[PDB]
Formats: sequence, structure tokens, C-alpha cells
Amino acid sequence: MAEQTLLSKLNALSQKVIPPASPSQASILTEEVIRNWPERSKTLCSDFTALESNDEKEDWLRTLFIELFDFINKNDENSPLKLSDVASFTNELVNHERQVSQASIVGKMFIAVSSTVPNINDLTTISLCKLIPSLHEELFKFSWISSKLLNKEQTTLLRHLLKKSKYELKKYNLLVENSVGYGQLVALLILAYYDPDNFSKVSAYLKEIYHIMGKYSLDSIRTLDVILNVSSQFITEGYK
Amino acid sequence: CFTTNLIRNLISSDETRNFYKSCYLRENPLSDIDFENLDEVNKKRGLNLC
Amino acid sequence: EGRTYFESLCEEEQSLQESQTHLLNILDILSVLADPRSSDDLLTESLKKLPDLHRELINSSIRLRYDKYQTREAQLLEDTKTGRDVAAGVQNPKSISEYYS
Amino acid sequence: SNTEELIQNSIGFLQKTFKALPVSFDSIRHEPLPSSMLHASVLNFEWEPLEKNISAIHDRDSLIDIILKRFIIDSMTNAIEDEEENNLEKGLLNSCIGLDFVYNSRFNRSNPASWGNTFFELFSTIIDLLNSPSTFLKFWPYAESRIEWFKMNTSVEPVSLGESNLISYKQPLYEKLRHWNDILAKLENNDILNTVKHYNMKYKLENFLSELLPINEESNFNRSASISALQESDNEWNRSARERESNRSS
Amino acid sequence: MPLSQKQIDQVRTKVHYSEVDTPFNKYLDILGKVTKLTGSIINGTLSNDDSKIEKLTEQNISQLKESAHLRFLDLQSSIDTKKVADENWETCQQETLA
Repeated sequence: MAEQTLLSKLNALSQKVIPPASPSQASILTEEVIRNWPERSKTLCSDFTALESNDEKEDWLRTLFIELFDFINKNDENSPLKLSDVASFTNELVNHERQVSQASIVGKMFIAVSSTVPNINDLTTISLCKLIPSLHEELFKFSWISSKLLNKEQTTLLRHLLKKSKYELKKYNLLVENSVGYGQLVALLILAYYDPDNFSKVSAYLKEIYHIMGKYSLDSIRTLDVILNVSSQFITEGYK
Repeated sequence: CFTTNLIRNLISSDETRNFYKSCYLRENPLSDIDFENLDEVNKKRGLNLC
Repeated sequence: EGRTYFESLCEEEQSLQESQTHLLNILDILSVLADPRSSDDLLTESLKKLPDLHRELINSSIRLRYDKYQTREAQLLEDTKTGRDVAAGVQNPKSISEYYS
Repeated sequence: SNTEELIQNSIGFLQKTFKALPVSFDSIRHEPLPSSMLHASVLNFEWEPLEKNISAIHDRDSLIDIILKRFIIDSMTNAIEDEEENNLEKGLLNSCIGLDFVYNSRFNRSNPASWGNTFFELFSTIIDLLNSPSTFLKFWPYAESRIEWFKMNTSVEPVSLGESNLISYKQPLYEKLRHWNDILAKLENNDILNTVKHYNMKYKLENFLSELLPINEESNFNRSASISALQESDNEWNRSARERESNRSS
Repeated sequence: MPLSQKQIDQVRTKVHYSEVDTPFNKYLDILGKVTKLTGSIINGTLSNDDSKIEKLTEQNISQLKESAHLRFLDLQSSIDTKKVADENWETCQQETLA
């Protein structure tokens, strides 16, 4: 097996590709003679207002973000701090695409490309996304680079609100959490021991108990404690 | 009688008063609703409404 | 505009199937490169098909992740819509207060 | 052979062996299915779709989980060969038969922990596919008698009485308790359109999660004591316009 | 440490939009794996290492060929459950109002 996999190494580099400058050119032709980058920011923002269909305007939003992320992994092209060049541009885009629509189309498309392209280093991405202040809402709703962006004291409020409002059962364990729901449970048991008819309508008092502690979310352990606690005052006459 | 028994137990004792500290500072630390101190004249007056 | 939940999920039967047919053709290719009793041109012409399908596969995995984020924002709006949005719709208000009294 | 037609022969095979089984639905809610009623090959996974092939070089018990779930969803829809009333109970009977088969054939797995995640997965399929609060209270006697099967988490031998191997942030109850707390909040928001069967469904489901968990589980006894704000003994349909101008009488 | 009003509401929006999709994240693992392996054969770097999944095997690639058929049938069957379970909550809501 080790000899035949050297055949594939020769067959990959021989005939297959030219390093793509002519095949792969999305919206940028070259870096230097085209450069015009403050004014090239507007000519891509010019046609991006007059786009109607959402498919063909998001084929463009997708191919606009792909060629940038392959461009950062290679370095020393013209200037080192090109990360602030793109991050100044995208802040103009998000404030304009919140004007014509009410969504975050340019925001969510930034998350989907930053998660999928299998050449990017993850440490380089968090250094870029921290600087843009207009996309911090979309990072906290979505994919996981907001965990490393989160403050260490602010992390102990995540560990408390996750298992309080997603995992904690919403039931009421004391007699003060529902003074209305426990007040009708006792008065229904006071009533049931003052009936002459108490063996013909047993099952008419259970179906009113289950409708009381379903409407008000009463506990099932504290409720059996209240039934055994009221029915011990009336144990001399009604124990059947 | 259910919600008067709590005003007695929460003004007098100070471990019950310290338990409701944590449940209001954990759910919002920057709290607009405030309970922070003694309220001592309201301690003696509120214990007379019990 | 707004998107309907029954069609927002109906698109993700189709957006998932247009990504499934791209994944199956690539595993067809790598089966040819693995077989021992292969030949000189069958390994050559099949690898010529490979960077074509690599570009469409990565291009369809953004759309699968973009359409997932759309439903989570859409069915957290439905979770607020439940309530008394539909309560103030009945035009029979006199009989529904005589029944409760 | 194609992997898809391997599945399609298996669903039609399970329809044969589960139809001939002579048990009712009123006898399956209370008494469990006896393990000596099926053939000895079915509890060991030597099936007629799985003998003619040799191409099962992959997992076997991760393939069974997709057959048993596609058999359930294809048993809850189709009702249009006979009259509808007997056709609703034939959906739920094929559910409870296929859910006793996961418990009985748990030694014949390749893993005695790979049935604790299959039993909670198929049980959450039943609750979503079930369409009404009237049909919920018809099925739920199945899930109250077989409650000691839920506590034996990845252990083939049963827990004794009162012991439960279920903690609230681990693989069975980590994504299910987040999902069953949505139904219990979905049913709490409509405080106008709730019938009396919607309040009985909220009781039988919340009582089920309390017995599953220990009495000392941090998400069980309302640890952060929050007084309710929804204790409302009020009807909006009994109220017209909320008048505050004729303050005459006592 | 300070806690500001805007730094508290960045906690609560992470709490709302936190989902646990187990069949969806299992399928994106397979899409993430195959796009790594075939992203190296275009360059040529394939070696007997543990950074990728498998190198080249008629038995091990045939494992991923049937693990892509099983993980697709599970996501397709978990999207037909969400269609049904929101369909008959609307009719039950309407047959109470009507």
C-alpha cells in the first residue's frame, strides 16, 4: 500500500492544475493595479443596493466572503494589517443592509463562511471578529467563537442561567409560591369531609384535584403532604 | 395566613433573609429592585402587621 | 418578507438532498483510487473530475448552515405568537360571557 | 445490494411478524409483553433481510435504530385500509410492541449501554407524532406501568426500589429534559384556549419527570425559590371593558 | 468586576438561542470530514497520520460510505417529525376556537 500511494502523489502534481489566478477570480482581479480600495468599496456597494432576488444576491454574498478567507492565510502580500482593511468595509455593509430590510443577512452569511472553509486558522478569525462592533449580536446567538470572547466573570452567569431556565422543572414546592393554588386545595378537602355522599363521588373529587394542580403548577410531593396533613384532623369519623 | 407567616420569618431570622439575597443577585446582579438593608423602622412596624 | 414554517422546512428537504448527491459522487471517486486492480487511465480520468466536485460541496455546506439559522429565528417568533393572538378573533362575544357566568 | 432497499425489506418484514402476534391494546397497557412470545431468531437479529446479504461490514446495532424508527413513523400515518377507529389502535399497538422489543433484546446487542439511548429516542418520537390531548391520555397508561425501565440507565439489571441512575446533565436526560420542558411551557402560554384535557395532560407529564429524578436533584425541588406571577383566577371572556367610572355602590 | 447593562443582555441572548441538535451536528461532521481528506489530495499531502480520518482503504472508506447513508436517513426522519408535530398543533388550536 505504501508504494502505490506514491503514484497518487505524482499524479496529483503532474497534469491537474495551474495555481489559479485565471480560473478562480470572483470579484477581485489583482491586488495592485486594481487596488483603489476606498473607492472599490463603493462600486461593490453600488450594485448591491439594486438586487431584488434573494438567491442571486446571496450567491454574491457567499462568493464575496470565500475569496477573502483564502487571502488571509497567505501573508506578506502587500501590507501586514489587512485585517482592519476588511473590517472597516463590512461595518458599512451591515449598517446599510439593516436599512432596506429587517434581518441580518450579511451578518449570518459571515458566520456560515467562517465555520466551513477548511483552510482557515481559528485563532486568526477571533482576532478579526472582535474588532467589528456591529456583529456582536450575531455571534452570541450563533456559532461558538463567542465562548472565547466571553469574560471570565461573565461565564458564571452562563452556568447559572443555563440550568435555571432550561433544565429546572417549573413547579412550586412551598405554600407561598402558590397561595391561590394551595388555598383551593385545602378548601376542597375541607368540603369533602362534610358530605353525606362520600362513597358515590370519590372519583368526582379526584378529577377536581387533578384540574387544580394542573392549572396552577403545584408539586406532586408537597401535594401528597397536604392531603395527609389535613386528613389527620378528620381521622376519627372519616377514615373510610 | 400563608403570606403573613413569611413576613415574620424573613424579618426576624437572618439566615432566611440571607437566602433570598442569593436568589435576587444571581438572576440580575444589576438589580433595579432593591432590598439591600435593614429597614429598621419598617422592621418594627411590619412585625405589627403580622 | 416573512417565511412560513411549513415551507421553511420544506426547502430543507430539498437543500439537504442537493447536498446529499454531491457527497455520494465524491465517495464514488475515492473508491476508484483505493482499488488494487486499477489501471493507468481510470485513475487519471477520475481524478480529473475531483476539483470540480470539491468546489460545489463546500458551496452547498454554507447554504445548509444558513437555512438552519433561519428556522431558529423563525420558530422563536412562533413561540411568542402563542398567547391571545387568536383570542381576539371570535365575533360571538355575548354568548361567551353568558356561558361563563 | 443498495442500503435503501435493505431498509425497505426490513420494514415489510417487521409488519409480518408483529401482525400475527395475538395480543390486544387493553392487555398491553398494564401487563408487559412476555419475552417467550417471539421467535428465538428475532430477539437475536437473524432476519430474512439480514441473511441474504454479506455487505453488513459496518455496525449492526446502529442500523437497527433506523429500522425501528422508520417502522414507527410509517405506522402512525397509514389508516386508510379499514375503518378509522380500529385503525387508530393499530397504530398505537405497533408502537407498544416495537418498544417492548428494545428492552427484551438488550443482551444480544454489541453493547449493553446502547439500549439506554435507543429507548429514550423512540419514546420521544411517540410523543411528537401523537396528535391530540385525547390520544395522549389513551396512551399514557403504557408509560406509567413501565416506569422502572427508565431508571436503569445503561445497566441490564434492574434498580431495586427508590434508586435511579439518572442525573440531569448526562447523555439520556441532557437533550430530552430540554425538549420536554418546551411542551410544558407551550401548554402554559395559552391561558385562554386551555380545555380540561389540556390541564390533565400538564399534570400527568410533570408528575412523570418528578418520579424519574431523585428527590434531591438540583433541578427537582425548585432550588431558586421563585414565587409565581401567573396565579390568576380570572376570565377575560367573562370581562367586558373593565369599567371604572360608575363608583356608586358598595 | 463590573457588570454593565449591555454585558448582561449579551448573556440572555446566548441563553435563548442555544439549541441542542444531535442528528444535525452528526451529519455536519461527515461533511466536515470528507472535505478535509479531499482537500489534501488536491495538494498531494497524504500520509499515514492521525490528523485526517483514514488514508486509503477499500474497507475503511466503505465504512464512511455506509455511515453517510445512515446519518442522512436520520436527519430526514427527524425533519418529518417537526413537520407533523407543528401541523397538528395548529388544527388543535383551531378546533378549539371554532
